[PDB]
Amino acid sequence: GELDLPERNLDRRELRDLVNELAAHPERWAEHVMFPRHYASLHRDAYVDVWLLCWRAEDDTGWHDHDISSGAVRVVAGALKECNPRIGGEHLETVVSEGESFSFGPDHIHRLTGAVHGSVSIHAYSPPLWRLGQYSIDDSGVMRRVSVSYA
Amino acid sequence: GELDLPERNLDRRELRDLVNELAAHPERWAEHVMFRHYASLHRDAYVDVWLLCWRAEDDTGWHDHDISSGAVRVVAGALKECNPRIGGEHLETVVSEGESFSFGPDHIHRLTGAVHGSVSIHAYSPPLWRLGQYSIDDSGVMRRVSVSY
Ligand SMILES: [Fe+3]
Ligand SMILES: [Fe+3]
Ligand SMILES: [Mg+2]
Repeated sequence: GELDLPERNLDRRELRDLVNELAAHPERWAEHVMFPRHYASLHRDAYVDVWLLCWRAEDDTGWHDHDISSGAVRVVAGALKECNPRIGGEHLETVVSEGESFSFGPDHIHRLTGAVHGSVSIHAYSPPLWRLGQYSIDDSGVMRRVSVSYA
Repeated sequence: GELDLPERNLDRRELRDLVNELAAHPERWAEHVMFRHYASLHRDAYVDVWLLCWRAEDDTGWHDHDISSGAVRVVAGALKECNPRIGGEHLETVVSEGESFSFGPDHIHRLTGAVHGSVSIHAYSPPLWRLGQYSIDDSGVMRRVSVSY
């Protein structure tokens, strides 16, 4: 079935424990490994959403926030680049490789890209990722944020 | 006070029309000028309309309006509207008395540098239930705090 999680929101630390423990339980996700993006929902209810992501080298989230959702990421196989925006334009880039995880609160703005072909990652959000902010730049250079429904 | 409007969220052109219409009807807002101090002119399921009196120190900070379109009419004085540019050389526009502007729901801006005693009318649709307020670390990494209002 779906995952058997608490009936409440999880904080950042709890979300990071969740994605790491799921990674140690391939019975919960191996079936859903599928390469195109391709994402597969492992769990979606009123408190938490969990997705399994299978990456191609070209895949790119764009710059986004998660509105009011905290989140965590565990890389199961391969490696991703987590990028954080800086107003100067010299953005911070970190490689996250197999075995590693990180979490963030709801104020986070980031971009995931640069994956090794075939990478696999588990992403959890609490409260659920029902809204995402997608940033874009005009030819002027002026930045905008489009709020998108993900429910 | 109730406003004769379509029973639906309004677009940015409709909101600009609204703020300019209200600016032409001082009988509706003149009583509420007070020196941002703010007075609600009308709030319902579809729109929020505010009168704002500015001091020279007032500053919204950088923010978005989540899913709300908006419009501003400067009734007296002047405001600076600024729009952020990657690179740090932000676009700045002085909006003087008599002038108005509107924007869709993707806008990021900051209002500040008001002549002392400026008066403006602001309308949002859908209502401004949530705002995103941007901040930096001393590292320089930008964050967005979602504020319920
Ligand atoms: Fe994300
Ligand atoms: Fe605003
Ligand atoms: Mg165990």
